[PDB]
Amino acid sequence: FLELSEDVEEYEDLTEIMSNVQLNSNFLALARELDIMEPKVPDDIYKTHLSARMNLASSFVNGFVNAAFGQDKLLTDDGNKWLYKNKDHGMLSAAASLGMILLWDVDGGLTQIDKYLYSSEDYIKSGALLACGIVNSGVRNECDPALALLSDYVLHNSNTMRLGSIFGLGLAYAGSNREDVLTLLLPVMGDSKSSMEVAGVTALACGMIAVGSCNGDVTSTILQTIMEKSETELKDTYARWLPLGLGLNHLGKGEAIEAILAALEVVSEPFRSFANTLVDVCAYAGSGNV
Amino acid sequence: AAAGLTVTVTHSNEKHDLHVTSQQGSSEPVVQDLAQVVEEVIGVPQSFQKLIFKGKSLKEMETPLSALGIQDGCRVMLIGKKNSP
Repeated sequence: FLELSEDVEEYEDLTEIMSNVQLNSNFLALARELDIMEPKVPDDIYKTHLSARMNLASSFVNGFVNAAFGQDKLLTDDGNKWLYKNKDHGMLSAAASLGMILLWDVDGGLTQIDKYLYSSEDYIKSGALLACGIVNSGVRNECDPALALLSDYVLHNSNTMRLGSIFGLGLAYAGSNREDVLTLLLPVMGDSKSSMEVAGVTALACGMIAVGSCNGDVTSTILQTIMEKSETELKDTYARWLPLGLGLNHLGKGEAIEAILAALEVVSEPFRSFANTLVDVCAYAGSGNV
Repeated sequence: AAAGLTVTVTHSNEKHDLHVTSQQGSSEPVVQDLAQVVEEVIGVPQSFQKLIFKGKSLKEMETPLSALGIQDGCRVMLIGKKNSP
């Protein structure tokens, strides 16, 4: 999104078409004109002519097929029954898959996810919030409903609810480079109560928001959080998102990465040798550096 | 002495350019006045209706949105289900 002034002519249309507001309307219109609108069942994709996780995968692929459409009664009419029948950790992903169906559909998606927002299970609530972030992801909005919708959940004490909101804001503000969103999510990055993977997801959201921006305060917060976290618990299985955020923030820039790796040189070898390589390759992507 | 102001309410693919004014003795349109207009037009209760402006959450019923920064050409998002008691 290019942030400019209204002094230019036809500024309302320019910012709308830059915001991809008519993206969804045109995409559905062309899909109808191709007659490619019918919700393709995951079952006849599977060709079943001849289980909780398998049903979850079926829900995910159904959301993938019906993505950006918003026309799927499988998770709309009996969706509550499906998530209730679902087991353990998959209700969050099922709701996020519903948001995948409704992505780029701001008006329709928000109304059809508002009912699931007040759901009982924490996983369903977090999935609904992530569904909202997916819906507002990519497409830009004048009033930006995602920021107001994710108000208590942005720093909510519950790990799953905070995870869904943080990932949703990251997908929404991806490429927005918004100062307000950054100044609201980086303090969430600074939280110590959040788990290691929660901190990684915060870094992922910050990286995808400030991708290719060389956001100095984001990098300083990333490095400070890495330093404050102890190395033994750092290098286990989930700190691999902090270098990813660094690479995104310095994407396509190069040269200056020497300063970042020099600052990161204090880290122990098992994670430093991974992090410096990741940020280097992400920064030098699309260059052909033999 | 009507304090008219133009707001673009959007919800459920449906958009209206409402010229709303303060009615409950206030010098400027407020959350109470906007909620009353929304309830008259649709009927969503103030408990579960969600008005979103510039990504700022509406939680306080007495916060003046005219002071919060609504001007002509501003758009707001309405979230909820149309209830027909």
